[PDB]
Amino acid sequence: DKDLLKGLDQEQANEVIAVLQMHNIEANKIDSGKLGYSITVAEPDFTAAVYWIKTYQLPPRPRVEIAQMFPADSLVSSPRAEKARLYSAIEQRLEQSLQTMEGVLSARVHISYDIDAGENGRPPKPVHLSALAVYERGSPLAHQISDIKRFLKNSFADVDYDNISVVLSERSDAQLQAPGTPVK
Amino acid sequence: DKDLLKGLDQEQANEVIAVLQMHNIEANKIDSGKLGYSITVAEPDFTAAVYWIKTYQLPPRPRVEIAQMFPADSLVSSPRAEKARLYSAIEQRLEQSLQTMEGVLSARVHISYDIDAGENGRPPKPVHLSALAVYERGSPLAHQISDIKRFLKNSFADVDYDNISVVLSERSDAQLQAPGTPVK
Amino acid sequence: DKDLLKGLDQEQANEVIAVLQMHNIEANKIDSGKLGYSITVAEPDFTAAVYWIKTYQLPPRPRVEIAQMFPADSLVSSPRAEKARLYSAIEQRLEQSLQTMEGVLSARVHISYDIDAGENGRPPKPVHLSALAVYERGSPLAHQISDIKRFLKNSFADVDYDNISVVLSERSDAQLQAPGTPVK
Amino acid sequence: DKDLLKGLDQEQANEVIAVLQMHNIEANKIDSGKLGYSITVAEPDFTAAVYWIKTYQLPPRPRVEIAQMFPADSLVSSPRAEKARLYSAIEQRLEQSLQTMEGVLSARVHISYDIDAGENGRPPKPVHLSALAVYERGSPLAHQISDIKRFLKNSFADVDYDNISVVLSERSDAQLQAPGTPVK
Amino acid sequence: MDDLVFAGNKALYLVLILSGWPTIVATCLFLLSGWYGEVLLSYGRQVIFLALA
Amino acid sequence: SSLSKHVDEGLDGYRDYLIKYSDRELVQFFENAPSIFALLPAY
Amino acid sequence: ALSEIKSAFKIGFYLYLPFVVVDLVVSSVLLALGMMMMSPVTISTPIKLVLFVALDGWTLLSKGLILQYMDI
Repeated sequence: DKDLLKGLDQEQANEVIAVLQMHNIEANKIDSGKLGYSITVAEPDFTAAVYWIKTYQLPPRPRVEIAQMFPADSLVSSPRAEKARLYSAIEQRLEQSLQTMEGVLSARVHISYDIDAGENGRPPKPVHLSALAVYERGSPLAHQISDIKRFLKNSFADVDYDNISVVLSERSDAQLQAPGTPVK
Repeated sequence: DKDLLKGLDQEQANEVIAVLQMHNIEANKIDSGKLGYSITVAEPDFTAAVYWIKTYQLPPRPRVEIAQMFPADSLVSSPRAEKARLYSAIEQRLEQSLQTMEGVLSARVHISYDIDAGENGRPPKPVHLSALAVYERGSPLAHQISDIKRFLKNSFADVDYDNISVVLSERSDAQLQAPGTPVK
Repeated sequence: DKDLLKGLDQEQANEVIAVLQMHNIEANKIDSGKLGYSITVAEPDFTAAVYWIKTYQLPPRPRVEIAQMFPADSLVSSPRAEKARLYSAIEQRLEQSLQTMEGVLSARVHISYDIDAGENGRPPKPVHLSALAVYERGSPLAHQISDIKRFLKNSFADVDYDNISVVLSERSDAQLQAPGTPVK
Repeated sequence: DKDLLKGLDQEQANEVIAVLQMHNIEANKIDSGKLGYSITVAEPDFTAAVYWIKTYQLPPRPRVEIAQMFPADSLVSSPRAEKARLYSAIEQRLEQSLQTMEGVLSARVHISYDIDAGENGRPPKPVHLSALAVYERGSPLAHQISDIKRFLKNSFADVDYDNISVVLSERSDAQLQAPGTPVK
Repeated sequence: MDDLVFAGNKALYLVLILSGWPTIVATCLFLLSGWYGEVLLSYGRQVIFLALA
Repeated sequence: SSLSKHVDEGLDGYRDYLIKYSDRELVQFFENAPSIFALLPAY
Repeated sequence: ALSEIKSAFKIGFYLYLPFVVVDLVVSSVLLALGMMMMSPVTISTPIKLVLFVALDGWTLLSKGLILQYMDI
């Protein structure tokens, strides 16, 4: 049993296993206590499993947010850091509210940020939004683009109907069968 | 006998089971003391369960509120942070008041945040609202959108009926039968 | 077993093995505890292995981001140094949202940096984005440049469709078989 | 067995061996623990290997970056020392993104620096770029000027297509066979 | 007058933090030289945004 | 403005003096909202 | 003129507040050492006007009072 990765997190190992089982190679997950997890594969599947590690860029990085750069425990916070910490929690709350719709499995929402808001004498510009979604299959995903636009329009001060762009898609084919051990 | 997730919370582990039992695979909620819960699945049901973990993005993240970025435990607070802490408590009180209607199982409300127009000589813009809901089936959900807009209209300063958008849907089919153990 | 590289880490050794196995030579990853990993090749394959190390510039440097040059623990934070972390977390988040499309394996997004637009008397310039991507084999990669050009457009203040540049490509041929031992 | 270099680095000894092995002389890499590696060569090959040390200026100096002349741990940071640390990380991120294209092995980008426009009332000027690349052979390296020029043209605020200079070339012939021991 | 109250209590908050931190420390000056100019320059950067706007 | 067109060339020696020691982020700022009245509050 | 003297005393008090903190962070460290007889006005005055030039408030007040009336 050759060793691919070690020292992973918990949700970093369920992504590598779910990627490797899509390509007919079977991996074993081994806990090592405080030192994390580890993933081992068989011997003839080694030179084919390092290729999908390099291709899919595994292990996954932690997902980044705008509110992580400006920590709340600073002694003094600028008016730029308070509006960036506002808009990052708004797009984090609108993303979790999009997953409770009828058919949506996952979603992601982006807002335009204002950076030079108070440093100019100019008033701020209009607000633009964008969204992505993944739907359960068997759904007419062309008519379901008019509900996310209606939901996202009057969740802000004044956005137009052409300043919102929704790009959504159905999910991939299901993997339900076992890979299979390599007989030699 | 093979484990998927460990070190979970209570509401996390109570949702991974409710997702796995929808897709004809069963799991076990094994307690571990103060180390949190853990979920194990059978060996023929391990390959499909990692696929639905990756697809549904499990375990669920804790829900984010806008009052968490501007905490009340701080000693000195800006007027921008007091305004963003006020609107995030009206946003939760209207959500808890929507669940007491006749038929609603869950609901979510979003308020348009405006903090930077209150300081300048420009007047603040009209405030916008948007809500989602999930109704019990058998209900005529075309006529029940007119009292959600009636309840939400004059609960604020000055809104119109065009600045409120309600997107609601009936609940899914009931899951009442047991999944079944993999026979061998 | 002539060593050629040692003291690497987990993500660098999985790149050097994935490069050398593409050119019909096999390597051996040896753990050494706290001293990292080590890579050994055979004596007939040593001359070619040094040539592909020099050609592909292995081992890889860690990837750089703009937010590392302006750390948060620098307690004197200029307004020049707050927009560089706000840009550097947006370009780190747009490329994490580009990978969740239908067929994308990897992506990279660059934004034009303007930082001194707040201190001079001039209005700020437009925003210029640029993106690379890698798709699956068998995809109509000509019609999928309008979904990235539509998703990227209204995610900022005001960009045009001739200010976005998308250079995307398909992946290489897969490497699945074993290199084979040098028989002597 | 006459040594010619000692105390070298890991990446320095791999650059000395790959130069000597190209010119039909073989070298031995000997580890010494804390005092680095050391390269020894045979007695009939000592006259040639000294000539290629003098010609190729070996051992290689470590590669310099502009962000090293202005360290971030200093208490006083000028606007010049912040604009130079910004461009010295955009210059590294662009050459790290050029290597993920379809056919590039190495790359090097040069951004034009502007310093003395910020302190005085002089306006800034147009920014110039310059590039170098090494492509895999068998590729049409004349048609790939427009892909690098299109990717670089939209990563800054105002560049022209005649302000970008790309000079690229194909790689050398591969060195796959062994040097051979000098018999007497 | 809320921006008169917030700015009038951030000054007393910074006197307790800054002037009272080497009280509990001394009960080394180069590491405390770079900390004070960051906070005073940022508090003065904030009070003009609350003043002229 | 006929014999007032004699003095605007007479103050050119003071006008080349009021550009060398004043910043041109304040010179144009009191204009777009080089003049002789638009450079003294900036110098 | 009454509302203008009121706004001028409000902006003028705003500027007053940072320096007050600058004063006691000199007298705190001087009482932390054995310099209780040494007057703090010879050490507080150097760091009162480098906070004003690094912030370069001569351009910040002059641009802000124009931007309260005019427009570009």
